[PDB]
Amino acid sequence: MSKGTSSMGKRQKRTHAKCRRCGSVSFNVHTKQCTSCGFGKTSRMRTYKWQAKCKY
Amino acid sequence: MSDLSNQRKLASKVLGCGLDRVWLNPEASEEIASAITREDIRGLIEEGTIKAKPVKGVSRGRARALAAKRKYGHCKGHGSRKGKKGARTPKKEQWIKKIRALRRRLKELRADGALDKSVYCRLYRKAKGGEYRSVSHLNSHLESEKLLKKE
Amino acid sequence: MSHNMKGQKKRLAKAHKQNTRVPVWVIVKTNRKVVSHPRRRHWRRRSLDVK
RNA sequence: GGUUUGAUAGAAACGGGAUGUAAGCACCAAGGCAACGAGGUGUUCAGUCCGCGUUUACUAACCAUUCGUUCCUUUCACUU
RNA sequence: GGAGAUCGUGAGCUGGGUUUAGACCGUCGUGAGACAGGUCGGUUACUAUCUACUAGAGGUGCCCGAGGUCUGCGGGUAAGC
RNA sequence: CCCUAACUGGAGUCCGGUGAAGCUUACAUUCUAGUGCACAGUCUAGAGACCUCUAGGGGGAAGUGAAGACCCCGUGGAGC
RNA sequence: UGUUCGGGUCGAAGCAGGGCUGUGAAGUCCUGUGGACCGUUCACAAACGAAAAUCCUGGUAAUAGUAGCAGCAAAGCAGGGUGAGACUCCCUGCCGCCGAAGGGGCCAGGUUUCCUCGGCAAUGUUCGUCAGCCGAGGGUUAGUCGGUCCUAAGACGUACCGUAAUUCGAGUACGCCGAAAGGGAAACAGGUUAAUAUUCCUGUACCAUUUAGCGUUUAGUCUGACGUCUCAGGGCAAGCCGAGCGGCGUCGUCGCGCCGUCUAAGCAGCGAACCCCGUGGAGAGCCGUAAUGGCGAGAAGCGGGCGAAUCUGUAAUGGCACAAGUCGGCUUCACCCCGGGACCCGUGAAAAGGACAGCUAAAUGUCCGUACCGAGAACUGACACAGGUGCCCCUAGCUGAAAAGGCUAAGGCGUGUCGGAGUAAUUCAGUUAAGGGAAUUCGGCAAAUUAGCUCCGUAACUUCGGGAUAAGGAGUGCCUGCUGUGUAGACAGCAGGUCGCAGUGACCAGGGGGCUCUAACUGUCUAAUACCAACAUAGGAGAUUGCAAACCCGUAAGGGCUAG
RNA sequence: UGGAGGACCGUAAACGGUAUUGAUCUGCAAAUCAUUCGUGUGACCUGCGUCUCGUAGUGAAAUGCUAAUCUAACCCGGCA
RNA sequence: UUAUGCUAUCAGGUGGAUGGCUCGGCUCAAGAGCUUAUGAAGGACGUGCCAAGCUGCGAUAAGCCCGGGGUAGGUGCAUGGAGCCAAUGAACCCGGGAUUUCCGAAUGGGACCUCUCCGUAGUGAUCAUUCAUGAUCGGGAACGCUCCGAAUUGAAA
Ligand SMILES: [Mg+2]
Ligand SMILES: [Mg+2]
Ligand SMILES: [Mg+2]
Ligand SMILES: [Mg+2]
Ligand SMILES: [Mg+2]
Ligand SMILES: [Mg+2]
Ligand SMILES: [Mg+2]
Ligand SMILES: [Mg+2]
Ligand SMILES: [Mg+2]
Ligand SMILES: [Mg+2]
Ligand SMILES: [Mg+2]
Ligand SMILES: [Mg+2]
Ligand SMILES: [Mg+2]
Ligand SMILES: [Mg+2]
Ligand SMILES: [Zn+2]
Repeated sequence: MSKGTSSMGKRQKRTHAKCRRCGSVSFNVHTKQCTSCGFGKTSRMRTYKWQAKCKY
Repeated sequence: MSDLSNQRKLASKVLGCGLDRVWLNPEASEEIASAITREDIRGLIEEGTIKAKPVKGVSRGRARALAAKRKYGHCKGHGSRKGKKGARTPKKEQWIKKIRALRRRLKELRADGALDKSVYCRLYRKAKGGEYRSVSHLNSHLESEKLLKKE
Repeated sequence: MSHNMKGQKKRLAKAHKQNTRVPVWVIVKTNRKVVSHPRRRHWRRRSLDVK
């Protein structure tokens, strides 16, 4: 259908479930990883230095 | 009289009829207003303050008489056909009934004994080939060409 | 009808219990300083992300 | 424009019109053992209808309010 | 008969041509591409604030109070060709 | 189409309830000519104009929507 | 800020308005408000002075009591209630809408919207005593319904190896997950609540695992387990007709019209086709099917065996106004069983489970879901949104080829949530129009004409298939009486009479022909300005490569093509 | 007799989107509605599941599509 | 009584500026500095007489036990009703213990299922020894060490 409100009626599925380790709704049900804390990918918790300004 | 929609729904569930098919008596509004349980509604139905209006069907007498006339052979002219021939009588059914009748008649003529094997085989394949259009037609040819062993 | 497991139903029950008007005695005791909480919603609005 | 000192609007009856001969009843009807029978003829220029007229007070035009005094003050020629 | 009025007139209309994105033919270019050449296709937004005009009303001004009948300062006309 | 006419339903017109948004420096009852960055309701000289309200189609406010898509410029970009 | 001198509840800062001073930035005083802090000399500092940035944040005008509350489904009126208050809430009568969807069942999704009572500030395009709104309380019960169990595409984990290194990377081995529409052990009827019911209660059943007793394998096969089209046979829910019985309606005349006349699983019995076996002896030919066909490598016929849906009895006493409750017949899809044929340069899943050795008895059968909506108001698009998800699966009578269009049942609604009044222009969508008939316009755009079925007749051209519904003509209603085919349902045909301007009388339902350009055709395409001559295609041709190949991905380990 | 075909007609079943250059254009709608149309037994339409993605994917090829964004997506950082 | 209006001031509405106050923020200096398989940080769910949020706590659940300090009231943010506790020394503060649901390094198997399967009550993976046992895994504001490693920008290109 149209790219606007006509194709937004098929919006009945879900792509992210709820994570066990952090409780945030960011668990990818296809790749089986949490996109916020990294659960499923690793035993460590996801942190990147680009999640904040260079502190200078 | 007050909001009696609740008793309407309850009576419909108890009776099983549709909502608009329930008839709440308009002089007994005070007494119906106190009915709040299924037991009370059953008591009310027994006393006659409630009931179900009869269903009005679709009458069929006119179509019935028309069907009788058509069954006699009338009211079916060219001006009433509106579907292609074949939609009114598929050709395969016509062939099936024709050939089954012809074969049963030939089989019974063989069975009783007035038709030997040779002429039976010839007539069987001939009717398969489509040279007789009806049982009377076949009987006419049998009684003309003498192939039956009647005595 | 969204067949749920035990945990999903548990979280749904909690999110149901959070829709409550603040108790009247709380409003009396705090002298009309607490009159609402940020957990109030309505079912036909923004969907909750509990599940 | 009219308003009882009245035909302004409506009802009733009649004139002038529109359509096309109402329902029931009687006789006939191709036929059918019968039951039934599309339909025709008579009662019947019939029935139905009129955002037109005439006659006729039969019902309704009744009952009232308001301006033509600055308003209170006796800043009044009023009036208890 | 010929001209003018933002080559009068798209908050009146139309969309044929030109002037987007697609493609074909010819000629250029090694090529991406181009033609000032041809051909087919291709969205026309707005509830009128102010003023102007066309008609209809309510006031106030002149005035004894009210009503009636007129005059005519002016305006218009093609009323006929 | 010559050449338009009557009729039907929904809006509009009138009354009750509910109830927004977009243009807006200020003033503003205008018309003609000139002048002026050469396309003025506001300047110069004339001509007109009693005020308020309703309806109506859009002549004008170089009407509103929008830091031009056409052309040029930038020792600005991107793709090929 | 350092320092000197002070003011204030006998009223500080701040705010509104005034008097005087200074060229000015500004200072000081007075009056009203206010209720606790504020200055000054000499110096020093700075997050130090706003009218403008299509400036930022907050508040608030005009527009304006204006647009909208119409277009696809034009719906309400009378009488009686409740209430402070009634076009809008409730009951009855009339009049209406959908009726192959606006009804019923449910996935995903929602998450309490479900039921009762009490309210109306806000929400509801108006009001409201109403409510999917606001407050309080209540509601979901399983060995048999699902998940759970098996595996498909395909994921994930551990190890091995690579990488400077990992949370990174292909493969191999071992595991483990992946379907609420694939496979699958087992339950039906009735009652009960305000809201739950194959779950609770009554009755009648059934299936597994363990323990005990009584016996035993064949253990290797079968099943689960399979495409598209087409057709015969049997059965059945729905549907229809006749007779009797019980109700309701109509009743100006007649005597018709409608509703009901019910009964589950389980258990016991029977078996149509295909197939297997014993006889049989058929050809200058016999036996069959809707059709294909079969036969001395053994037909017809005659016997026996394995073998379906459904049907018969019981369960049969439950429900019904304990009112009747008895019988026959026709048809039957869109559902079940069984068998045949055709087609493929397409061949149309796997595993758990089940069957073959079980019988009797008691005990056990944990866990999770279960309310309600499933959409023109419960989902998604910011909305009580004319879109989309779901038209996903089902549906009665007449007309008719029909699930089309029209008219009605059952069921759901008068909420595709503003009313009154009836009088201008203009506007959206329709009905009709004398005479002419494209003269309009870039252009027959737009609208009109034709339209069903039967019969007759049918051109140029042609790849011989077509063109073709070519073109062009005639018939069609109703009544009376019949004939033919067929087991029947039904279908086909005839003779006479007769009405109207008109007989597919409404609904539905092609206008046709000729000459050119272009692409062979069916197909694809710029979601939201381009459905075309563009892309694709079958057909034609060329090139590389003999597999540790050609071509390509990776840093590597290793891979795609390649089960070739 | 038989029942083949990227055959024919045709549903507001389903999928698509020609023309009106109609309605709406602060809309019912950040692409819908009405009539008129094209395919409708197949190179068909479709539910659920699973895989392929940023100098990369997918594309019967338009620079189309990759969450209202595509001649190189989006979030944060270099970045004041 | 001149309507619709224009200018100025006053009274009131709406609104929340100014002033005064401030258990908050920010910067500098001095100290102090690891924790977890004896199950951490973080999360989900539960827990109160009337209890929705936050805070605390964990089926012993705004909490239990012991020692010291403290002395007459207590029941968190949050002075409401009704109750209870406390001179057997409470509340509160300092030190030490106990209980400590499920997920999570998460570790018997499995997660679009924070629960579920077999219960064989569970040493998950990699390692060292005498083979009793022991070690590593996650978190931490910045600081520390090793390895891999751009472009905008400047040069007025
Ligand atoms: Mg997009
Ligand atoms: Mg840093
Ligand atoms: Mg103009
Ligand atoms: Mg330069
Ligand atoms: Mg300012
Ligand atoms: Mg209907
Ligand atoms: Mg309201
Ligand atoms: Mg599984
Ligand atoms: Mg109206
Ligand atoms: Mg083509
Ligand atoms: Mg091509
Ligand atoms: Mg078609
Ligand atoms: Mg940036
Ligand atoms: Mg440079
Ligand atoms: Zn997480």
